[PDB]
Amino acid sequence: VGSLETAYKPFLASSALVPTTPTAFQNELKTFRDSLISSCKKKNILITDTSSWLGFQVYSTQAPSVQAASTLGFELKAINSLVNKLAECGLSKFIKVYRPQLPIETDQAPWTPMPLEIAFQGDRESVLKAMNAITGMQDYLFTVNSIRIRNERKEQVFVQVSLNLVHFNQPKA
Repeated sequence: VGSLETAYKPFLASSALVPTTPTAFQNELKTFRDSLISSCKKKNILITDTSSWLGFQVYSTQAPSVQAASTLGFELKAINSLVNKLAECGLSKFIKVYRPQLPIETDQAPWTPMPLEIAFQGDRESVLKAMNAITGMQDYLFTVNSIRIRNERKEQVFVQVSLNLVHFNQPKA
C-alpha cells in the first residue's frame, strides 16, 4: 500500500460512496434528526432546531440534486456518528452544527476535505470528553482546523470547533 493508505488505513472503508437517491438521503436525514432529538431529551441535553438538522437544514424540504446525494450521504453519516458520540459526553447544550455546501451541491486529489463547525457547551469535564471524542473517531477522520474554548465565567465552558472531515477519494487496495 502507499504511504497515505497505510497511515490512515481504518478511515478508508467508510469513504466508499454508494448509490443514494435524493429522497433516500432526505429520509435518512429526517430519521437521524428525530433520533438525535429523542436522545437529547433522554439525556437532558438542550439542542436548537438548527443543530438538530446536522448541518443539512437546506434539505429539510427540498431534496438535494441527484449528482450530490451520495457524497452528502457520506457526510451525513459521518456527522451523525460524530454528534451522537458527543451526546454521550455529558454536555448541556448543542448550540450549532453548521455545514457549508460542497461544490458538488451547486476529486482529483487523494482526499477531499469537507468543512463543518460545531458549537456546544457543558461543564469542564464534558468538554474534555467531547474533545477526545472528536479526534478518537474510529471510522471517520475529522481534523481540527481551529477551536475556541471560553469560560462563560454553573461553571459552563463554551466550545466552537472548525473541522475538516477527510474524504479519501481513490486509495489503492
